[PDB]
Amino acid sequence: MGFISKERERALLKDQQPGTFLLRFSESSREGAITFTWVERSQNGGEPDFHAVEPYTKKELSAVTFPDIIRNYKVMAAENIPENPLKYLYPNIDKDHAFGKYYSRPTGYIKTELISVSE
Amino acid sequence: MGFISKERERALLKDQQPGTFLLRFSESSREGAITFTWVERSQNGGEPDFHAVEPYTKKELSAVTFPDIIRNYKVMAAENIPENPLKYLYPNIDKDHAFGKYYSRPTGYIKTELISVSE
Repeated sequence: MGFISKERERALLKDQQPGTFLLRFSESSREGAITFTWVERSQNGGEPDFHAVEPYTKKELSAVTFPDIIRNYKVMAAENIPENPLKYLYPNIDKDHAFGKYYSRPTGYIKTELISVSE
Repeated sequence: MGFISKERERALLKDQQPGTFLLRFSESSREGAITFTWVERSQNGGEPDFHAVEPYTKKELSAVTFPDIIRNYKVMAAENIPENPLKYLYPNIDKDHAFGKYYSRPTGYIKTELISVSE
């Protein structure tokens, strides 16, 4: 969607599964930086404070593609299994369908790949 | 340690805590690419198959610094807390000492990092 105001975004995420997420451009870049936004359940019986991510410039994207960021988003803790709070894109589309086709790929060194993680 | 043969490496890692690691430069790139090597306990009452990682070249290091790879190395699973097999550098030196001093740093956007991860 790229361009949308951080007002009519919230008011378009009072949709669905605590786990829908926009694609936005950031307005506060000078390098032009893409981002996403997603939504939870807060227990108060309503909308979340919602959630967005520090926007991904070329720097990061040089080193790993946008899709692949998403696939493997975490969020973490000290000693808790890590979440993946990304299920459905805009209306209802399973992550691993929209961006399926863009994923890269799927005595002996051990295989690493990069990963963006919060907290 | 840079330069060493993958013979007198193993035979100098029958030192210590299942959790020591050198630094090595890789012999098998042309691009020049550093790597690390570390050791476990296999339960058989001896040395591990040991472990070393796919070599980290410029590309990767462009994006996030080598030290910072170290700090936050993972290894993961489906639904298991993620480990940190790097504790002691060569003879006995706590990770968070050797490479302390190079670490970078320690409605409202949420802070992301990059991180290197296996499995």
